[PDB]
Amino acid sequence: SMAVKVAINGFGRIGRLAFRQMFGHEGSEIVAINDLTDPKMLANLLKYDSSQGNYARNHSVVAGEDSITVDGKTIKIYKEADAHNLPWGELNVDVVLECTGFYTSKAKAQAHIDAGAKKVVISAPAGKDLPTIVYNVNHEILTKDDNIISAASCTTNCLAPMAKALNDFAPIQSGIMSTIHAFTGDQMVLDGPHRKGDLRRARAAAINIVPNSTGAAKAIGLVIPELNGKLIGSAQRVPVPTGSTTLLFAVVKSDKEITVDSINAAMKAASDPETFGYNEDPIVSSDIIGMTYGSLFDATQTMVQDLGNGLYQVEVVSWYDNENSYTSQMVRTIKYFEKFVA
Amino acid sequence: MAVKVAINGFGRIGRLAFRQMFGHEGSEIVAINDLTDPKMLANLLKYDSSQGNYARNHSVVAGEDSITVDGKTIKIYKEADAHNLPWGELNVDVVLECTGFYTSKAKAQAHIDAGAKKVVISAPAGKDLPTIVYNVNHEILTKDDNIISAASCTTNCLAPMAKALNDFAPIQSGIMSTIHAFTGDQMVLDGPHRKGDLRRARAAAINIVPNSTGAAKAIGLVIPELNGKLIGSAQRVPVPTGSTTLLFAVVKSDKEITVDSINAAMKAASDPETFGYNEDPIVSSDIIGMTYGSLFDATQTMVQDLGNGLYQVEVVSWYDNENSYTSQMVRTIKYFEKFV
Amino acid sequence: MAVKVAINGFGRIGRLAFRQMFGHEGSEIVAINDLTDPKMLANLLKYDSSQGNYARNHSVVAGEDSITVDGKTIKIYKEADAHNLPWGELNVDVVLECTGFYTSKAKAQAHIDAGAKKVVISAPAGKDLPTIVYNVNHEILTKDDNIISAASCTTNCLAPMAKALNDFAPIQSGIMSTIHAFTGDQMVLDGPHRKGDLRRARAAAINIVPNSTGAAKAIGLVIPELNGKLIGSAQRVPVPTGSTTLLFAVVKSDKEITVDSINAAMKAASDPETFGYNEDPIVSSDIIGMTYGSLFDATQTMVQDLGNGLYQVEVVSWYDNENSYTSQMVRTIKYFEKFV
Amino acid sequence: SMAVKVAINGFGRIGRLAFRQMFGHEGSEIVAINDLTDPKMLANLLKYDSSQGNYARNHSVVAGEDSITVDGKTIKIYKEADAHNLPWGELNVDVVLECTGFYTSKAKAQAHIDAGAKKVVISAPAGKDLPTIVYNVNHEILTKDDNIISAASCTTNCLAPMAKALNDFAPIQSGIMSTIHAFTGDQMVLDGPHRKGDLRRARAAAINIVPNSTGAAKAIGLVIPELNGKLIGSAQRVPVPTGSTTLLFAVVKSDKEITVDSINAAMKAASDPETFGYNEDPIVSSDIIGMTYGSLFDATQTMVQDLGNGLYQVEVVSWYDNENSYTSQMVRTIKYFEKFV
Ligand SMILES: NC(=O)c1ccc[n+]([C@@H]2O[C@H](COP(=O)([O-])OP(=O)(O)OC[C@H]3O[C@@H](n4cnc5c(N)ncnc54)[C@H](O)[C@@H]3O)[C@@H](O)[C@H]2O)c1
Ligand SMILES: NC(=O)c1ccc[n+]([C@@H]2O[C@H](COP(=O)([O-])OP(=O)(O)OC[C@H]3O[C@@H](n4cnc5c(N)ncnc54)[C@H](O)[C@@H]3O)[C@@H](O)[C@H]2O)c1
Ligand SMILES: NC(=O)c1ccc[n+]([C@@H]2O[C@H](COP(=O)([O-])OP(=O)(O)OC[C@H]3O[C@@H](n4cnc5c(N)ncnc54)[C@H](O)[C@@H]3O)[C@@H](O)[C@H]2O)c1
Ligand SMILES: NC(=O)c1ccc[n+]([C@@H]2O[C@H](COP(=O)([O-])OP(=O)(O)OC[C@H]3O[C@@H](n4cnc5c(N)ncnc54)[C@H](O)[C@@H]3O)[C@@H](O)[C@H]2O)c1
Repeated sequence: SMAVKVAINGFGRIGRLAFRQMFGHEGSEIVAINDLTDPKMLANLLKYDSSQGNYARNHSVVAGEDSITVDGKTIKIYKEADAHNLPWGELNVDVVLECTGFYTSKAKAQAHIDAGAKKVVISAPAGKDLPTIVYNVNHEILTKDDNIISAASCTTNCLAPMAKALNDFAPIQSGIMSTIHAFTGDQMVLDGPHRKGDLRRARAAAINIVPNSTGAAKAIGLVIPELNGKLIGSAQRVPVPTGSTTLLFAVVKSDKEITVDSINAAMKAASDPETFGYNEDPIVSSDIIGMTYGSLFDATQTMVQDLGNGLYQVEVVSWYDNENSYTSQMVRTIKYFEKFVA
Repeated sequence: MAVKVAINGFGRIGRLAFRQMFGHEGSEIVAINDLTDPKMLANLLKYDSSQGNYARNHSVVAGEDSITVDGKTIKIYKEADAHNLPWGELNVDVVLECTGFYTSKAKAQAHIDAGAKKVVISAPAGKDLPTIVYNVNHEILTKDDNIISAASCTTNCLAPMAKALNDFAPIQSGIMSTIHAFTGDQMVLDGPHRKGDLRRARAAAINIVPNSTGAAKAIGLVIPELNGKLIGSAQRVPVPTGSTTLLFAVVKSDKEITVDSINAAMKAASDPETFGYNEDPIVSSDIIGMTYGSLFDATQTMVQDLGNGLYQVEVVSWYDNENSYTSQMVRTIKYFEKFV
Repeated sequence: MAVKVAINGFGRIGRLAFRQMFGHEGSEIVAINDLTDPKMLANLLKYDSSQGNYARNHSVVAGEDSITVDGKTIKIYKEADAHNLPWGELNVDVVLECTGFYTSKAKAQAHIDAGAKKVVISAPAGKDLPTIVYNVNHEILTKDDNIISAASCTTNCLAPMAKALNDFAPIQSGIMSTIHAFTGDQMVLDGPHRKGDLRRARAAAINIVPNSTGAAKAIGLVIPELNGKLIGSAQRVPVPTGSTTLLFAVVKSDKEITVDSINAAMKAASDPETFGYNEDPIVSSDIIGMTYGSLFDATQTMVQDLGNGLYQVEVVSWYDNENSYTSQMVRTIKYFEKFV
Repeated sequence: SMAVKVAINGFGRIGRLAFRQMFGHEGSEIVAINDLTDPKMLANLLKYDSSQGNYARNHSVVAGEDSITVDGKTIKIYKEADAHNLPWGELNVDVVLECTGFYTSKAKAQAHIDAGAKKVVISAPAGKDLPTIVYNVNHEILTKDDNIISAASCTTNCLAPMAKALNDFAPIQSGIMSTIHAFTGDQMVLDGPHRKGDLRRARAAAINIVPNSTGAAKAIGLVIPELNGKLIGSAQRVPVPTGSTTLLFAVVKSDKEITVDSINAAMKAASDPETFGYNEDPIVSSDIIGMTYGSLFDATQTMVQDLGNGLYQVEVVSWYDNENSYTSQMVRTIKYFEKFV
């Protein structure tokens, strides 16, 4: 039957990467894109990418007056800062991919529904009161009554699969997460006033290690309810343009033999071909650039310390392309979500 | 009595200017205006990723409506439109305009309307106002100049060098290429650029980025004898600060034009404040924080004989686009104060 | 029967060449020699920081004395001296010399002594052997030439562009500046450089570093009509790969020399494999992994009339110093194989 | 009396930074420098530094044929890869600062003593059989009978003060350390064969997050005997040229009130003006470049989780300039060690 109609709000890093994957989807049709700039700018950003490859080498991208044309397919372009002004209704838009970073609450995203959209997927955490989905961990909780959902954050899609497998193997008592994270667009190019008042994100991104807060651990309860309230964590932003790593320091309680090898073997048993991969090579961050795993466990860094009485302090580490890993996960979730539309 | 000075735009240039003006006995920094709160401004002043840790030698404390630096209290305003600033009631003499949003005489007039007596713009600002490179043309300044430009970083590097070369062997024409540190007008990662520049939209720290520059084309404002003789462009590269200017000039002379005679002339033209002379194998991080507006690099001079008195010449000089420019702008401001 | 090929030096160029030769039906990679063990060599082939994850599409496994790629077994040697290699008995036809330590006909002769029939050096290597830029002068090759040079990355960028300019409007003289990615001959942090270069001793990733280059001086080897007309130098900047060449030439012509007529000439000389033509606003990361030896950037062309048929002209082209060079060298090797 | 005669073996990052500090110490005299290069190369590296500032702006440095002259004072230069060939004895060298990275054992460093030097301070870990010193943590165990000592590693000088204060406040059961570390000279500029066979240090330093092993946590027992065997850890090398941070994830046992505030207040009580500083501003790595603290506790990053029954999992974080923080600690140790000559 008819392909599901998809609009993208915000043609940024995530939006353009989701475009690369949705545009090839036979079961979908990208009808419109909205941003804050003209078609030639959007076409050039789509064509050339500093970290994720030269898209123009395999595709023809051409800008029109009010549209872009990719491989013959014409997509209309809008420039509306307020979603209420978007014509989602006349375009019969089924799903809005909300990737602006400016509609991150169920109340804000509701504007898309008011404009005539049927469903909205927010490409970020967007509160404690909406469905937060990590594909292949809890995407099956989605129902027809969910109109606005969150695809969580890049760190949550990396932490969740790993935390779940560990917890299933040896119950987690508590854990502290540290993510060593590529710099992103919400940091400054050089020291300058940050619009949100964050004094550390105001510092030059490419020449600093920058401590930053993250809510990925504290909000793990939305994705893995048995871990609700057990994890806290934070981030260090460092000078790589993409590619990140999550380190979890957990206290686990178990009667089993808890060793580096038994830990690694459980992680390997929990791996799957789409979301959670298993690695034993000495890779570094540039090797995971562009991968489609949401999370890649690194068996080479597993550490274990026996505290006695069935208690252990354990370190498990996994890699993620904060751009493309998240995007591939968000896209899988979108493809599943579409069943509730058509 | 000390001259009352306000800073509009507490950015890279405004904060570096502050470091130097704050110590000037002949001036008093009365106010700062930007688009953020006092705590943000105090933190940016205390810690700098490329120009050093200012909090190590100074006390900076944020208040509700001010900052206090070394005991001295400075008022802080948050007005995007200069007409709303109380320059008149603060009896401000000179406004340092460092926002990048008032770069024309008509736009800068707002500061004077608000009650200031003089404005110095920290950028090129049209062809119709005094454009000043200290120790090249600052003496054209008169009492009737209310709004002036301190030109650009690249112009403050090129002018001393081009002038000295031209005085030695007249330039027929020249092409400038500047290898330039990335700046705040480029994006941290690939994204939509607000002014529609497709190259500036690219990630700053992992790309060589060609970009346009008007420094060579507008050199006539500073060195009238070179008017219309130079063109040029830029390459932005991944260093946070520190830049180099390469001039490829065809010169005509009956003299002996060699790498040595060229270098000896550059040295003869050097002076202790603006235009320095280097013969060491330095690299860009070595000039970070220097106070020369321009540092000629004798190690890179090249000369080719075209015959019949014509030569093609490459001369190179270094500049800290942040602090070299600032030191020049501050010299100009101190001179400008005589008219207040 | 397929041509038997050995690689000496499994570095940036050696591994990138492997990537292109391994799929060639007319070739068979028989051996690899370096200064490390098979596991080290296998990991480097698998994962590359700037040229992509090779392990995503290929199977690479290290053995005790070999590596196996996609089922094919390749012997590995660890011999610092080329005389100790068993080239003769493995019946190696062509040796790809990519170590950087055999950069002369006399040194490269060792490979022939060890029993190989032909040697291609991945660098400039003297005046006493053929220096080849594919699609510029590769056709001078004969069967009686046993050792050839594939020139330098910069030469492979400069030559096609200089040739096209010169054919259009003869060059009187020129000065070249290349803005170049840092490479393995620079230090990771400031430290003693073994070859005594005071600038290559400085940290590669946080500096603009002037350095000398012989590409312009030796253009005569590839384009004899330009012999002695060009000089040049380089600026190493903090990108791991991707470079650009700027040529500032004085040209003499009776024709209409404009940015447009220059660009149109370049487009006319472009071709599908070696010399490409660009009019998009690209930056250096866009040309990573490209297979052109040279990509002319029409957006940066500049021209100044000096009067009397003289013009000063700026033409610019891009090149991936690693893979652009490699693609040219692989084209040269494949042509060279006809003589085997 | 006579100034202590000091020789520097290895004019690298640490040797040159140490020179800057020692050269001004009146109680010392830098008599010789040995490396693998000529005076011209050494003089330029001392004048200009990509991360630690332009030294020539404040000093005159001039190269001769076999010497350098800094502010008028002439210093002899040697090029001897084997320490046995150095004329330490005839120059009456008291202390050798061993900063090459090639004499990191009591047995290798003994070569300097054989050459006629009286004492050696190695700028790295160098075994379990010699004194390993973190200033203001255990430097007072030094005796006149100690001829060869280790100044430990940069990470150890950051970890030791923090772990000690934590342990003194609430005893550590076990801990895992992660250090986010500036790239260093033992990584490659671009992907290439690493001489020591480390497949990760073989990768380009400035464009990768690179996992690496470290023995700092594992060997903390040499400096803090009560923590022996309780800590393990590793590192992530990232693309900043200098400036590092250490994260310690410790399980502690206590009957006291263990909170982020009680932890931070304990850390502050343990701070001192020279070695262990206390921070509450939102700094990032470039702010600590060139600082002289060996360790700078970051109170803004403290985390605590209650496990019940007196157990807590805690995160404490400290900053350090892996180059100049370590050098400053090593120089304080050298100045103290001089009492025994
Ligand atoms: N980049 C990452 O690593 C990453 C990973 C996971 C989730 N996210 C989340 O995805 C969202 C976007 O991330 P990003 O890195 O792509 O940022 P981005 O800056 O690259 O993209 C934002 C885009 O949205 C447009 N935009 C902004 N406000 C708008 C409005 N009111 N109306 C229409 N368009 C608007 C901007 O022009 C820009 O093109 C954020 O919520 C971010 O937190 C980012
Ligand atoms: N950074 C350099 O290398 C350099 C060198 C020479 C000249 N300049 C010029 O100096 C000016 C400032 O440059 P910068 O590098 O410091 O940029 P910047 O982004 O670091 O600083 C600009 C500051 O002005 C403030 N601002 C912006 N709009 C404003 C408004 N309407 N009202 C009040 N404040 C406002 C911003 O908050 C910011 O703090 C620009 O015109 C620039 O071209 C810069
Ligand atoms: N990297 C570039 O941008 C580039 C471009 C064009 C041409 N080249 C030239 O290609 C050559 C190799 O360059 P590279 O970038 O690959 O350097 P590289 O350091 O990455 O690789 C050189 C390889 O040769 C090996 N080697 C060194 N000495 C040896 C010996 N005695 N015997 C056997 N093997 C030895 C090394 O182990 C290393 O693997 C150089 O001459 C260089 O100038 C380099
Ligand atoms: N750089 C740091 O962050 C750091 C921090 C703490 C401890 N260290 C330790 O200090 C030591 C030196 O470190 P670095 O950063 O200065 O490295 P470096 O490469 O910058 O310095 C090494 C110097 O020693 C010289 N050298 C090498 N072998 C020699 C020999 N046989 N004889 C004489 N001179 C020789 C080299 O020419 C070079 O100048 C190492 O043990 C290192 O682990 C380094």
